[PDB]
Amino acid sequence: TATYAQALQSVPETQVSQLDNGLRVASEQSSQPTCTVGVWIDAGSRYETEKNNGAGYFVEHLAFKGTKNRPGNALEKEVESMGAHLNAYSTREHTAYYIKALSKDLPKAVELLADIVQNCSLEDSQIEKERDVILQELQENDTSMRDVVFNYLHATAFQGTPLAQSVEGPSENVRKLSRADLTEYLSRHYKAPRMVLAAAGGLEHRQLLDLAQKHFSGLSGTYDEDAVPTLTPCRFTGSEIRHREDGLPLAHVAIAVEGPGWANPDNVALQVANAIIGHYDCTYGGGMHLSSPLASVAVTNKLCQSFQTFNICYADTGLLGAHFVCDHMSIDDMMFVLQGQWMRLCTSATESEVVRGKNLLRNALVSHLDGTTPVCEDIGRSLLTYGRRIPLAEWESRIAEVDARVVREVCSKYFYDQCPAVAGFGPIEQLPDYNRIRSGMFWLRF
Amino acid sequence: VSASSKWLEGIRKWYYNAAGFNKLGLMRDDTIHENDDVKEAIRRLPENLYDDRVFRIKRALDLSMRQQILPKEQWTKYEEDKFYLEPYLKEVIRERKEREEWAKK
Amino acid sequence: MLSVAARSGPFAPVLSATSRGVAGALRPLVQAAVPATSESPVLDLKRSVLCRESLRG
Amino acid sequence: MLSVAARSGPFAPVLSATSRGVAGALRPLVQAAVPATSESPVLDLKRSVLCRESLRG
Amino acid sequence: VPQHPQDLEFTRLPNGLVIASLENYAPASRIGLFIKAGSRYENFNNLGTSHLLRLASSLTTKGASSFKITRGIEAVGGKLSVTSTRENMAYTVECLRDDVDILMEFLLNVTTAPEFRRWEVAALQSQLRIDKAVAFQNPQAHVIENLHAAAYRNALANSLYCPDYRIGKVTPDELHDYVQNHFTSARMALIGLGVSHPVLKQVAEQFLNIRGGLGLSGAKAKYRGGEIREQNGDSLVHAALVAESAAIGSAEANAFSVLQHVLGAGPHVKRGSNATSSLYQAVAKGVHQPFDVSAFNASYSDSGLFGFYTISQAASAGDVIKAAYNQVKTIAQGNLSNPDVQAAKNKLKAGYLMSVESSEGFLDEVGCQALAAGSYTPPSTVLQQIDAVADADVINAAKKFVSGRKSMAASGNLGHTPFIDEL
Amino acid sequence: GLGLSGAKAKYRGGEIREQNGDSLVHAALVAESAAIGSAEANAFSVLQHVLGAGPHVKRGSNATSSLYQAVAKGVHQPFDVSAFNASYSDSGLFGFYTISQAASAGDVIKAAYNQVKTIAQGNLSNPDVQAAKNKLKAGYLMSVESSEGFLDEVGCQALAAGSYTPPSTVLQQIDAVADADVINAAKKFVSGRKSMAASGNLGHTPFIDEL
Repeated sequence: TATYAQALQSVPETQVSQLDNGLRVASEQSSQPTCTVGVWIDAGSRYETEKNNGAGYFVEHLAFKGTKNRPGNALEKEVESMGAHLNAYSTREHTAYYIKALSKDLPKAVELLADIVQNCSLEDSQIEKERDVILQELQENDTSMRDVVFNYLHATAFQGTPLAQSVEGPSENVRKLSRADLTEYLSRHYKAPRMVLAAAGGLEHRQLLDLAQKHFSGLSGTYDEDAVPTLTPCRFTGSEIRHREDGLPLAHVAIAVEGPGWANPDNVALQVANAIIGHYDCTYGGGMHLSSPLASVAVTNKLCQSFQTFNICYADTGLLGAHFVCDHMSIDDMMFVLQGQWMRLCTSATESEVVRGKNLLRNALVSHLDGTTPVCEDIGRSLLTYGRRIPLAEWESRIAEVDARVVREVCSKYFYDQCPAVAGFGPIEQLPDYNRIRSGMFWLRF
Repeated sequence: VSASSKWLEGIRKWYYNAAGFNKLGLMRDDTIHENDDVKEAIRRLPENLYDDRVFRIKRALDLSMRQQILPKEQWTKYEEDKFYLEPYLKEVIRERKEREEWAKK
Repeated sequence: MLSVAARSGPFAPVLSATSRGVAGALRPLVQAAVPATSESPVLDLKRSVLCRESLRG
Repeated sequence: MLSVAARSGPFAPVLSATSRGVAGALRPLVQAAVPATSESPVLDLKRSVLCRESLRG
Repeated sequence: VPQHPQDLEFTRLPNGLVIASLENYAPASRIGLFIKAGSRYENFNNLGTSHLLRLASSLTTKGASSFKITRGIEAVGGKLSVTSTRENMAYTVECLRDDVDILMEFLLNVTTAPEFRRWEVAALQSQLRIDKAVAFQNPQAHVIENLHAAAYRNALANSLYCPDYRIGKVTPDELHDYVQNHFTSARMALIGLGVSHPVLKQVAEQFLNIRGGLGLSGAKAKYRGGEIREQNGDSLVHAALVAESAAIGSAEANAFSVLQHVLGAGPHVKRGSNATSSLYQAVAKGVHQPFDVSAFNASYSDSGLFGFYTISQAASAGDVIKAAYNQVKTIAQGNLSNPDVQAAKNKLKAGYLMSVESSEGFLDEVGCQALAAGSYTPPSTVLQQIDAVADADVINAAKKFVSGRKSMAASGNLGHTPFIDEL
Repeated sequence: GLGLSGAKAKYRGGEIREQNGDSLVHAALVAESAAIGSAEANAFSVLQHVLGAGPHVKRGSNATSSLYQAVAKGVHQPFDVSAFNASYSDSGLFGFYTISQAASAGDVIKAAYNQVKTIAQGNLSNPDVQAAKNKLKAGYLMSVESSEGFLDEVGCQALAAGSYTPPSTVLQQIDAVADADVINAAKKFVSGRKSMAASGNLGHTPFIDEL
């Protein structure tokens, strides 16, 4: 009808607002009878500093741990008895906390949110016990080894360097957890002005401001003092390591090359580029007909057991690229695939795919916009990073503006002659040297 | 393999009485020079067929070494020859015409 | 007036080639995540999961 | 006054290296040989049986 | 404002085909086809041919080249998957509305145009073994799914995989037959979301004629209740103990849903004691370690059972599962609050809410409307029917559950577990 | 050493149920018997002989048993049923190992149970009893016998006997054969929870609840 762009306009308009702190409250008022009530708990995975290690993960384990205004089982009473939703999704600089609710219920959890906002307590009982549930639950709770895979891509292939810094921090710290980390560094960290007032569902933004004043008001008012540095650019690790395992039965392999992060204007087409990249699913069938030529040969050659373009994020940089799975063989040709495909990419552009992955980002484009919570958090990081929202026709504009000249060129601009991430898991011998694999980082195809 | 085709396919019938194939009792389809298309073409061949062409082929080798041929009676029945692959083959002709097609696309 | 779906955490598979497979079907079973030593794996003869495509306006 | 054995056609294995394995144990099950199309196999990914050593004075 | 927002048009084709165009002015494209071809219609003549076909959409098609088909599918780059359910198999296309016709054509092709090529099929075989691999894979695909395989018992457990003994044996005869035997206007449900009821009617008309379904709900699928007993050696034991519920559409069905909520299930807010249920709160008071119990719904129109999926380490299985039954007994005591009942209606009714909800879990939930509802007894009427919540039948129901032969399901060694005869 | 005989090894009786896809079905339906050394043990051995087992002379109708003669009258195709002895000192069961194509499994196995019922009728001859003692007692004979199946039989003495209650005394104890307890026994077998065992698909077979 009014076409995908005039559908994009025909897709209704979200709105946003700024509460008086300078407080941020944005609204998507919908027909959602329930709603995702984001009280968007903005404490993320990377937001923290060196000796601050773990305090946000602890805080996560501390997030629902119980409080004063609502005790723990009481939080479970208003909340759980309400049958409501809470999450904590922690990211570089920010995070969120959902509330699924009757839009009717809209005030209640807002109230809850506020004490969440405030009354979260460090209880020398809990701090002994729930923090024996933190000391324990956390302490051994670590070991996720796809987080030694995908967060080998994050906790390894993303380095831990002050900017590369990992999430969970030390087990030494796990011993060393402090109220100074919580008594202090919760307060010494948690700072409302950055917190996000996040509105998703059927809703009244006027009422939003209202209840804001009612409960949510009086938050960032106490804020600032010291310690707010910026990101001094540097190099992330730039390496590889095999956790050297005969015990790794089959490679969970991977790779990535810049993934989104918050900032850069480029990633737009890089998105599209990553589209051209694409993720070759093991469970996916149809390899004979597979689109990613890589994927194709991978079928024909039976050339690997997985690859999935995976975008690793930091404002202006990252790595977006394939997971992978393979036996004693693939990796070599894989890069011959991958980098070569990249090489192929860096050269070979044909508008066809450009349009294809354009439609990819279109469908997908829904699938983020489409969905209540995806739209929700989408707002959350949308202003968090952006402070704006790429409108349907704005994102469909630079999107609409998509240019395959910038594919060849801009491709060369970001992509060419670099050393992004590659991490297998397991007996990596097919990993050539940086003097080979990253000699493969260079192209003698020309 | 009959008179026009016993002159012409009677390069395969009377003149493969001369050029041997059908009087050797060969399989028409089997005469296609092996190619990739031919290759996977056969890969898709029918089973009972596969046996058939097998016995044919081997035998051909057999008299070949023997440098003999079957009874001219035993020499193959003219015309009267299923085009074995040609449905399957020609199908593949469309196939590689298809891989070839969207390929062109 | 004809109904198939929703009770959260059982299995009635959903799979494709373009996509991957899964079954989230009616009934529970998802509650197990609690304990300490929360561990979790990767790297040996396995499958994993979780993909999707979602973007923007 | 201590008894283990004999009821013919069940299984309580007997095996060795020098020898091969078998179980002929107490209870039946051996009666199946009757029908026409009495067929029987060899030649594909299997084991077979039946050896022994017996001679003379 | 839309011209007053379009009410989804429910209809049945005069031919006896389910003719559903839900007018959606929404920007995207959502295309359902609900198929009686879900596992119910399945038959012991075959095995996993639905697991198969579930893979075999990609198969060589009549009049459509799975590679060329792959070129159109691959071309628009949209969402097309038929869905594997006990009730249905659902051909789904969510995409830009433009290609819909092509999609529709593809749809029309996808549904109506199998070639079932011997060669192709033979190839397809192995990818199944791969599939079953995924199926059983991980504590989700294993302890949940293979211990669905080790949970699911009856012809519903007729697998999203196939049988091992059946492995590799599929027949193209079984293909053209199977659909010819199974696929039918009896299985025909077409559901538009985003399109012209007129246009969907257009292709629908010039295209879709079919017929031909079949018989019955099961053995009473043989009611062994009782154990599907599995020696596992699961390390931490995975055992799940099966109560029962009620049939789809049964009067008490909703009530069963109550009892579900009564014992409840996974929380909407994470990281909690599971404070909410005698199955949980009294697993809380009751149980000190990893545990889970919950009620299914295996809803035939004919019958139903809501078990308890269970999770715990071996040592307490007698302890827990007995306590389970104990709490069950305790629960069946009829002791209940009113705020139990109402706040329940909040919890579970909200169940119907998010359960109904949003653009994907619209297409999966309001697409379990755009497939799986059939009308709105609205959150008005169905939550009126939900407001028709009544407690006592949950008491007499507590007896009813106490009253039957239900199942136990075993993953592990029972050395600490009960065998349910020794119960 | 150490302790105990089992769960009563958990008496599920009932099916060990196996989907096979066996082509020609292999199903075996389990009656029960008695414990090792039990007074009635020998009697169980009788009942065994009563239904009998594989013949000493090959190629025969299996003319000898209501399980067999009335599998003969009963059954027209490949079939087998026989009684085990799972002899704990503590407990025991003698099933019927069964063999037949799927189609008749309900037919046969039911007939099986039917014949079992028929058998449990207590109808028996005296020559049934005596000529039995010939057949099975001879069972103890070749069962006891010769240099290998000495070492395996008289070596089930040279291991597995422990004394000779001789073919004198044990075949006196065998001569202590008494029929009636095979009647009340016929009831006893009829009286328990026993097992069924499944190799195939039951589409023609009984599930023993539907029994």
